Amino acid sequence: VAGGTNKSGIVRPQEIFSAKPVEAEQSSEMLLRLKNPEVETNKTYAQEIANSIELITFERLILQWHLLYETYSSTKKNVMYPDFASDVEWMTDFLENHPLLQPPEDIANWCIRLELNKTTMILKSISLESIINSLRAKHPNTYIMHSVENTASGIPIIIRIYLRESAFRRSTNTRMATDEKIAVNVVDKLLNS
Amino acid sequence: KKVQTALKASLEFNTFYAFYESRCPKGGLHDFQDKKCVKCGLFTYIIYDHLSQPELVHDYYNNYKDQYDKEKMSIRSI
Amino acid sequence: EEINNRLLHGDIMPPIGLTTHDFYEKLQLNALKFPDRILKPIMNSINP
Amino acid sequence: MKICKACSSCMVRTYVDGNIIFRCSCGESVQGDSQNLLVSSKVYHTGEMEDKYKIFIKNAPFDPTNCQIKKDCPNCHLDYLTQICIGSQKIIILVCRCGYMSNRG
Ligand SMILES: [Zn+2]
Ligand SMILES: [Zn+2]
Ligand SMILES: [Zn+2]
Repeated sequence: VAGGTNKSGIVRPQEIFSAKPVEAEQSSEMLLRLKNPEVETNKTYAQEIANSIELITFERLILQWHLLYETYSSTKKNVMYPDFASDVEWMTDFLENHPLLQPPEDIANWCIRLELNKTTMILKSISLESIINSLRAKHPNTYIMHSVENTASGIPIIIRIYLRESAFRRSTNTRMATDEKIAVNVVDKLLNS
Repeated sequence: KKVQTALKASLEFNTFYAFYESRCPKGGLHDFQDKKCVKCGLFTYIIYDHLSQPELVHDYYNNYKDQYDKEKMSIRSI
Repeated sequence: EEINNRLLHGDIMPPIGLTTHDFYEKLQLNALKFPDRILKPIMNSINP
Repeated sequence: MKICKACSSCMVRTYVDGNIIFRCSCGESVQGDSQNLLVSSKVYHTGEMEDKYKIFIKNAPFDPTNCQIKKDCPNCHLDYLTQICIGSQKIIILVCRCGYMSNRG
């Protein structure tokens, strides 16, 4: 009866007889057969492929997120949120560790601060490097900074995503959206990646 | 006494190899070619067998043990 | 009981896609089923 | 939020030329310096955070309906502890009436 596998008193017959769309199916399933007949003989090969195809959206790896009205310049000391002013310590390390990922010249006054759930990163076996590539491959209109992947408990992993000015140049002719509205729309896109 | 000691050892090995069945210590999931992972030294015929070739079970486990220990402690907190 | 002991020491690591609560419940349901041996005392008490 | 000095009302926040400006219904306008740079935030897994159960974990040793366990308390050397299992990951915490609490908290 649990969500996603609801096969309780008549639901599935109602999904068939009423011709309910896929969006209204509470017990939809699907069977996939491996392309290589040799691979389907081995359980471990089928086990890792099964875990390969499992929707892990970027939202479920997040414990909490903060939307900040900040711009980042390497030299100029811009204003920063007092509760997150300690983030600058690992920002300097990121700048000296990536001589090719320099901050752009069109960074907007909008910052998204992310605190990754390290427990979910362990159970789902998701590395920090994999998350960075996935977000940078899907969102070219953002600049992303991250802390160091730490193996010591008590120190979190921080993802910082800076919105570029082109994020609003996408569609700002529709003036019925203040810059706060687009930024909230962007973070919804980032979390659902 | 022998039964409980052997059960402790076997259960510890089973838990370790069930955690690192698809999970790879080097991050992500296992990349298996030639029956062996490329990121680590895991073999296919060791995940579900710890008796036929004990030495190869006592090496892989000896490689990522404390690692495994830190992750186990981290999950059981907060 | 020994599944609970594994829980106390934090020795229950769920697989990918399962929470510890859901994996613990799965282990308990499997461990609390009568074996096929249950009819051995039943059939010894009856004359077919 | 920003509370107006004059009338103690909830001021409306807008954004002008790279700055956060609060304007009130009484005409008073101020600009936040550092503590108002928080547009929005959300916290996930609110049903199993440590701040959720602080009161409950504190009261657990005195609640007679909690499950006990035969283990020695390392502080007062009492031979029983109170065992609680919180969260979706089934985190086990042992607590005692003397203030001892496993996980070092
Ligand atoms: Zn591997
Ligand atoms: Zn006012
Ligand atoms: Zn005590």
